[PDB]
Amino acid sequence: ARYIGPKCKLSRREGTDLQLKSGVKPFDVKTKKANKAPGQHGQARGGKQSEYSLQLREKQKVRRIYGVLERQFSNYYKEAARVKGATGENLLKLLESRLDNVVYRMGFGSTRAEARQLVSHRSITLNGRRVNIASIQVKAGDVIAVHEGAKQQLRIKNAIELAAQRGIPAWIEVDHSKLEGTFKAAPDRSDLPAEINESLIVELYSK
Amino acid sequence: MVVIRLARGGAKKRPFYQIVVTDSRNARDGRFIERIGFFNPTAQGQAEKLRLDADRFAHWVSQGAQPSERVASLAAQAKKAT
Amino acid sequence: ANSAQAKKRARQNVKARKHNASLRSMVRTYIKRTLSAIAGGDYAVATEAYKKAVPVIDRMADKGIIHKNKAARHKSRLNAQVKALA
Amino acid sequence: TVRTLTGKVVSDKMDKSIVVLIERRVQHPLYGKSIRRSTKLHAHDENNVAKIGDVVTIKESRPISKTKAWTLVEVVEAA
RNA sequence: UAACUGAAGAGUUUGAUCAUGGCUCAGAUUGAACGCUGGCGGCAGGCUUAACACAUGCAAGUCGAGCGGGGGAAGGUAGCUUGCUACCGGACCUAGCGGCGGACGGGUGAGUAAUGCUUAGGAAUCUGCCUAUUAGUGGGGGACAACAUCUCGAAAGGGAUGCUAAUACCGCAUACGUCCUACGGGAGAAAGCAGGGGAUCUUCGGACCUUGCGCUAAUAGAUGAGCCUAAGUCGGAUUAGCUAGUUGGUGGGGUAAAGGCCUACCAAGGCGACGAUCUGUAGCGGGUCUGAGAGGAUGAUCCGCCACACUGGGACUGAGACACGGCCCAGACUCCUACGGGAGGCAGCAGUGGGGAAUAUUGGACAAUGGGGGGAACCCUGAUCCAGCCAUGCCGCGUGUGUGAAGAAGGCCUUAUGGUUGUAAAGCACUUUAAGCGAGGAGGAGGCUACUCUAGUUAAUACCUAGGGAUAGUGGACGUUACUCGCAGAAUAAGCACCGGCUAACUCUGUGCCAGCAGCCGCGGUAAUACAGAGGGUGCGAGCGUUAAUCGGAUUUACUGGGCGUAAAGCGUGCGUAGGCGGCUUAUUAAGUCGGAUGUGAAAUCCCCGAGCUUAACUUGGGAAUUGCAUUCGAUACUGGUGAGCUAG
Repeated sequence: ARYIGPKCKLSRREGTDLQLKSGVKPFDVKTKKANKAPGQHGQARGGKQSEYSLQLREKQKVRRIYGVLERQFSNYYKEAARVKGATGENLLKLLESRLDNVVYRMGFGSTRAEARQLVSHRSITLNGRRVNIASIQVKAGDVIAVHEGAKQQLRIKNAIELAAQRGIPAWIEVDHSKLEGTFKAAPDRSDLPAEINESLIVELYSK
Repeated sequence: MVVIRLARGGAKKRPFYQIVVTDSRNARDGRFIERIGFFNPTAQGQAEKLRLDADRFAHWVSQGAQPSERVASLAAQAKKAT
Repeated sequence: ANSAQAKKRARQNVKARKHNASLRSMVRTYIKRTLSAIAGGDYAVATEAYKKAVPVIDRMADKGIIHKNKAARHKSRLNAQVKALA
Repeated sequence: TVRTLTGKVVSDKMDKSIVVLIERRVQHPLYGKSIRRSTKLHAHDENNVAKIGDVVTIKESRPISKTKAWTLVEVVEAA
């Protein structure tokens, strides 16, 4: 399954911008209702919360930003726990190594939903083959490119234009002329935003 | 008698065979005396296609084991490859 | 039986049983004669009976009616019992 | 290269046979305390050299009767 | 490099409190079932209950190069109503005798607490087909199916007389090995068929040479099976004595082989509180689930062993059976009949009735891996490979994307005009995964035949065997395969539970201790955040809930790891049997204890590093592990044994 419907209410409930919108207009002007929950009993962020509520709301934010459902997320956490290192670090690397996320951060998609649509419709080739699974893990050194049929597409041009305004990641080497990029390494925690607190998710799944 | 033959493993429509030495009266995938190699008809990339232990093969042949047709062909192939 | 080959096997079975029973009876009769001579106790008579009995035992053992180990046991024990008669 | 056991004769009434008691000390599987376990073996005595109370040695062999499969090797100590 | 690293609590007894102690809840798991809902793919799973009764089809045949007959097609020759007849040699087919196979493969867990299973050892055995080596295959005879005749029976099938072939059967001869032996000696086998051929002969069609496949006697190997020992393997004492072939010995019999396995005598033994006997339950293991571990539960799918084949008792044939689809006997049940006479056993595959909460098609092919027969061609194979049905489980994908607000309408709450549904919708601009249509298209097939050459064995270039070369034919159930490329359009696709506390998520109407809810604590008797509907929201998502069951939480049987003054719990008090434990010094032993080495601990499964599947599930290479068992070599502090000594008990 895959979430389809209103997007901004998710951000309003979470309390922050989860960038499901393209970004041409700021979140505040786009919603006019941020700082309030989307229910008929909508309140401000100053309401008290329990530890269970904090843990649940932390994991939900990561799930909504990355578009991942509960079963796959639990499988990811089990894999990260099995692998050596910091569990939250491994989980974030696994989430960032997804193909659709790589397409979004490489700029051919305005949003992760658009990138996922492209990947599903086989407009993106990994190495030299036309894949269609958005959950594929991209490994160091892989080459991502846009299919020649998918080139000269207006949505792709707009996406790269918006990506140019957005900050280019350090770990991705992308040329927009032929629309091709190279992955080199998993982003590190300092590379990732510091808003996300992986310790809450680890505590939740450890329970 | 004692025979050398293939035992079918793997998954549906992608077979993988173990080359075993066994009494002929046993079931195809059951009791056996010794495993001496493998055959993967659909290998690609870095996957090995055929591995056979020539020394044990010759030992059992000398003791009187009877290779099957396909195993004899595979032994000829491995000897040519080596 | 259900099949033709099973019926044929049954027919062959009964015929072979009759033939084998005849030969086995032969062996038993000769052994019994030798035992009777031994119980009689004359040395020469027992020796003659044993000399008659040995070839029949050997022939049936070679045909497979009895095992060759059985034949050897019979020969050895009968020879011992005859020799004891001095 | 033959299996031998050492024990104490507890009977010699039957003809050409002795009953020898073997003793071993093993640990309890769960509680770990060493406990004493004993078994009775029928052995073969051709010349009735063994008596009650002696310490003897037996060795495994082919069956001699329904319950005898051991033969006396030597008498270590006489009662 | 690595092969692990692992332990959470809450509610409830009282006007408060602390303790004790039950009960209930939060987790993981499933061969599950039921309710609501439902798009696709991959890989697995699918009568747990009646070892209940079974309609119908299939699941074991093959060899004419072992044998005699018997068939019906083509031909060729001669006659002539002229394309019809009469004969003759080749090509095919098989009811019967005979060989091999049918003891494998497949199903099930009734019985079985030990004749079974697991681990470690042993000696007194047999072993078709296979491998190596040695000695041979000489010469005769009497039968019996088919066939012919008779007869019973509607038949199915029976019975009686007369013939015949063989690699069917039995004498005689011979014997490198082999058996017995008194050490002198004695005893015992076999069968032919096919391919090719120079020379010679042909008593007239073969002899003779040679090569294959056979057959006989023997020794090793391998494989398979039988036999023995030790340790381990669930409850009950409201089951304490059990056993006369019983325990041992001798002579004899019997077996492939040890043995009371059997028998005639002699003796009085044998087992038991370390649980005999009796009784209840149960296939065992590798493993699976849970647990921090120790433990607990379990033995579907995969592998090993055992047992059974409608219920009991037997044996025959055979290398091997006391034989699922063989025979005899007894029993119960069912079927045909023309009343003469007969037939049967799905716990094989598919299927039917019945039972049940509940579990599928009366499908395709031997193309692949195997099994049986054959020299080969080839035939058989419900094993197997595939296909059909089912959200039963696990994994993956989709049900569209961006923009879009003086915030449309409608719904709901209200402090009565705002808030919320909400960028949500409409509108604008795009995209074609999956499904549908069209076109191409791997791999699962190594081989075989035809041709040519080489090397062997031969008298030979012939035959046969083993290799090399290139070319051409030939061979796929799945299957319209996987996969790739085009075609039209957002076009075909979202539900389920919950919102008082445990526990994430609140308001309004309706009803009034009624209707109802409920895992526990508890709600409802007019303003119900707990009943019913609605709005809103939360959690999951092709699923979501409920019931059932196991472990956990439970230190709530406590070995790790609990208690007994008053909470449950010290026998009314002594003495004493088996048992448990036991002062100090010294020498010796090496049973306990500890260390090394060797053998073993099947594969699969779990864990680690890799590989191949577009990813993942899944498949797979190599390791690590299997904490155990046995043998042997060492150590001597402690415990035990033996010898000596001492006085604090």
